[PDB]
Amino acid sequence: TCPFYKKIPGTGFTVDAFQYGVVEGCTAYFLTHFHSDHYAGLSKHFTFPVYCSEITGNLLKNKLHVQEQYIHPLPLDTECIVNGVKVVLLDANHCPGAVMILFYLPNGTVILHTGDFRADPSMERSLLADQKVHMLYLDTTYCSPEYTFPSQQEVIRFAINTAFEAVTLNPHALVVCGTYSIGKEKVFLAIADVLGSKVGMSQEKYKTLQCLNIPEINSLITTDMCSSLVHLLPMMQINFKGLQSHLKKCGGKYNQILAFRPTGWTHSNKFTRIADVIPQTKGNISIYGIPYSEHSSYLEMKRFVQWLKPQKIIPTVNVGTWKSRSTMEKYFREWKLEAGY
Ligand code: NI
Repeated sequence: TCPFYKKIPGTGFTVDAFQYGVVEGCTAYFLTHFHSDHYAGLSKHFTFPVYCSEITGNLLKNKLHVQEQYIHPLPLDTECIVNGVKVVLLDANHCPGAVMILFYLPNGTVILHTGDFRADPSMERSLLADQKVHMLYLDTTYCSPEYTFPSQQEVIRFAINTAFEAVTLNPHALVVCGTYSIGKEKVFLAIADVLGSKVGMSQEKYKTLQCLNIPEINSLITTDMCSSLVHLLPMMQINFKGLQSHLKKCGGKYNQILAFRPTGWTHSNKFTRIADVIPQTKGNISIYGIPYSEHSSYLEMKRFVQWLKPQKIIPTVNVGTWKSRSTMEKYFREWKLEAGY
């Protein structure tokens, strides 16, 4: 059964609610982004209206084969009427195609659902500037002060400099990058660009990337692994055994691998600055874990919420334990007393 924090009161609407069968009273199902925990349930057999971005729509059609007649793509930054209710989709600064949804309820209440997001000061100059929000449904993935990490720009600077230095010292090194979902494409794109290479990958991953409206993509990726010195592999293969095995397949072209495992936050962020990061090494294989986040840090989250000044907050992440729920409620009250709303 569909939980409360996925229902939008006073509408026929749900958000990221595809794993509960037919939801009673739902006339339109919104999908914030193409991550599996959120789309869980959609397929070619789905026959209700799905509302989403253009990019999410391309992924639904080509990867899950949802029929075209039930996909309703909406433009961003544009007031749209759905089943008699005004809605707006806004860029979430998460993975490609990810949105926040603003709902203007018939009774005058305004609701913002962030989906998954990485809060940024640029959001303070979207269509959010213009008006009040009564209820915020918030991505609280990293809602505690221990969760610190660098900007995406600093992380990419570290990865480009690391890869360019290695391959210039050794022209016979291969670079490998792990993936298991969409998002974080800047990691492997920026490395390939500095090295003058296309990125090589499986047919299944190439298909996924071709749905993402990235400019000049045909110039950046390929399924011809032999032509490429930056390869993508599933994230489960980013270990010494999986990498050894991959190097065997490359026909004596390479004599070293440098690999990257983009993660979220890890507890080494407590102690070690991005500049000071070192790899794990065995023989001619080295593996870097790099903290490239597509979710708000605690400080980014706090800034956003203190700017927006919502009347009520409903968390959408870490909701399963009493200790998590209590911790989150404490921080929301500090933020409110500090800022005066
Ligand atoms: Ni996500």
